[PDB]
Amino acid sequence: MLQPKRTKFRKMHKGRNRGLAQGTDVSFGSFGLKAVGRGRLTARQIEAARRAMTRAVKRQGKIWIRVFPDKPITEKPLAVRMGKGKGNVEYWVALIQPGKVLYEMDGVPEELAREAFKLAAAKLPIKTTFVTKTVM
Amino acid sequence: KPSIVAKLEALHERHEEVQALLGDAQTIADQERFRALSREYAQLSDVSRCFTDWQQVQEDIETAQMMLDDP
Amino acid sequence: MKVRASVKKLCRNCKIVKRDGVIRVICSAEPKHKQRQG
Amino acid sequence: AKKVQAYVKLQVAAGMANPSPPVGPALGQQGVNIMEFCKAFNAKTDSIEKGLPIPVVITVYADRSFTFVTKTPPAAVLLKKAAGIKSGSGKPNKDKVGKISRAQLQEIAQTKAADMTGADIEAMTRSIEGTARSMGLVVED
Amino acid sequence: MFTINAEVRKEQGKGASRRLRAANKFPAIIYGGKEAPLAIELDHDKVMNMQAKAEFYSEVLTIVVDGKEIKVKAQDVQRHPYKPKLQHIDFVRA
Amino acid sequence: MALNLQDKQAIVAEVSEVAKGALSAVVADSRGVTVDKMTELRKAGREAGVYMRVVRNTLLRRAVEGTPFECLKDAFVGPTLIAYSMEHPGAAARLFKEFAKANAKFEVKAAAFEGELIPASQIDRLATLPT
RNA sequence: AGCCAGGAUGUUGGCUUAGAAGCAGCCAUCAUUUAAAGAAAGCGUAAUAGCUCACUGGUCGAGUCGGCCUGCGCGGAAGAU
Ligand SMILES: [Mg+2]
Ligand SMILES: [Mg+2]
Ligand SMILES: [Mg+2]
Ligand SMILES: [Mg+2]
Ligand SMILES: [Mg+2]
Ligand SMILES: [Mg+2]
Ligand SMILES: [Mg+2]
Ligand SMILES: [Mg+2]
Ligand SMILES: [Mg+2]
Ligand SMILES: [Mg+2]
Ligand SMILES: [Mg+2]
Ligand SMILES: [Mg+2]
Ligand SMILES: [Zn+2]
Repeated sequence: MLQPKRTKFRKMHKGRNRGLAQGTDVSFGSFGLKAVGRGRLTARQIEAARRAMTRAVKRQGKIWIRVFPDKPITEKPLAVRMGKGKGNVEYWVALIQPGKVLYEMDGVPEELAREAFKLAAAKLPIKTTFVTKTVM
Repeated sequence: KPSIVAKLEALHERHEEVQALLGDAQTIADQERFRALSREYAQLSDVSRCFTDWQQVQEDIETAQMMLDDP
Repeated sequence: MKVRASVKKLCRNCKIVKRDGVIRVICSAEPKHKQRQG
Repeated sequence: AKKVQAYVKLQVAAGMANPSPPVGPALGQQGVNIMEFCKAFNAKTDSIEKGLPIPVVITVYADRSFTFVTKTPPAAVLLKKAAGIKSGSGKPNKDKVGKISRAQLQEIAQTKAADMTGADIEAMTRSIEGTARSMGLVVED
Repeated sequence: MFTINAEVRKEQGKGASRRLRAANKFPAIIYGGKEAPLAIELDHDKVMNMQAKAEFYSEVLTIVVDGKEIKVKAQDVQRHPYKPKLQHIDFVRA
Repeated sequence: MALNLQDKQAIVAEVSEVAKGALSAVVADSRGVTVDKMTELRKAGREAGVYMRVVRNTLLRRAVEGTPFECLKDAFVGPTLIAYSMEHPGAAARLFKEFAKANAKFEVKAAAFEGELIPASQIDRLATLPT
């Protein structure tokens, strides 16, 4: 599971997730999954979708993961009242906006990568599409 | 493939020996024996044949021992 | 008959039919493949 | 031409009649006789070679009698006694098993070309050599 | 060769350009050379079919605006975040 | 049948043999067998070779294209599945009648040896041939 | 789309082993005849065998097969007087 090796601070505010995305292109491989919805992607969903698409192409070709879960999420333990500080860090997410390319491939036929990206997209909570490389 | 030719030569007898024994309908009355033949493969046939070959060759070797005055 | 929220053709002989406001699949080869959306 | 009724084109290396478990169970449970291969098989085998697998027809009728006809050895087993290699393919692109002279095959093509189709002998050469190339054999100029 | 028909924009800005794209058009501009830049509008669906080819970006292509021919090249392209649509095209006149 | 280029390149391969041929007979072998059809096609190689263009293009505008050149009386070839077999060596060679001998060799549909008409003949068994 | 016909040739393959012979999984996929036929897409077998499909002929003879952008509807949808 992807996770920062070392961090400056242990916890982060909640924040918001407004706006569109930077990184809306296929700049490494030939095909990719572009996100159409907005939300969070955890480290267990990124890892589960990478296993599904690696196992679909029989490890022929290259795969680029193009997002990283760098934001910590905390939860209070069970049956405690409010307050008394902040919770404990439980997992890490990546914030997703309409337009991000999440994965890449190169070195497979265009027809086989659509099937591989279809099995991958069934593991994520965000609606995605299939995109190709452009000249400009 | 250093000694795969011996494996193929062993293949080239049970490749048609097995037919009259798979459907002979004497070893199928009990449930276990049919799948025993299917999975445990072809042990009895080729092992008995190779035993007969060993017996023939050992019979050959035993002879030609009572002779003198020659190297 | 399998009653699942997503019904798909599983073999070459499966057919989609809408009968009385219900989507359902029928095929002539494997009766295991008949299925309706419920 | 007559349709296949109960018969197949295959048997063990024809080297001897050997009406034994190597040959009989192919059709013994189908009727007729098994030990009939004792004299019926070396009649045509005594002069060809001792160890060549050649298919024969086993056309059998309800009269508990069967007619059999011999033929040329198949393509793969042919490239064993004169090709100088007793192995086969399994990774043609990974490696070459060895060298083979092309002039060898068309010298023995008309051995197999008697029933083999083709416009002429040279046409058969590419067919017989192509599956030879699949074995990893290097076609020597 | 590729030939594009365009019209000169009558108003500009955030609101004016959002109205063009709701009517199936989009803005572009021709700059470079010696003259002043020229802001135009041009049909979306037609120029979408043209630019799917790979020689749209490596060829001199004419734009017929006000009835007169000018030879230009495609310098930049600005496309929708996730939909298959265009938003703006930069032309450099040749 | 492929696209228009093949509608034009297969027909032009026909004109090679019909230009310098002889009396030809037509056979309608719709229901044969390829292993049996192999012998009929492999019989061609035995006499002189595969020099006969034995293609089948019996569509309305797939074989009639060459009719105005030669075999004008073959313009009535509109009926269904047929075959084309011609003769280079000798006028009215055995191929006009060897199919009649081959008719009994499981050739039930044989078009009744009507053939093409160079001297304006009819349906007859012209068995005469100088040997 | 129907309705008829063909739908072939040495690969019982060597490759994994008795079996993978088109059809469980391991390399390859040439060549021949042909209007056409894939060293097999499916069913079905223990290997079999067979039945289809691609491709090509024949009658009919007028359109036909899929994606993309969108508006409104369908299923998914079970609680207690
Ligand atoms: Mg803020
Ligand atoms: Mg806000
Ligand atoms: Mg933002
Ligand atoms: Mg941001
Ligand atoms: Mg992010
Ligand atoms: Mg009802
Ligand atoms: Mg402004
Ligand atoms: Mg302003
Ligand atoms: Mg505003
Ligand atoms: Mg609804
Ligand atoms: Mg709904
Ligand atoms: Mg109530
Ligand atoms: Zn079905």
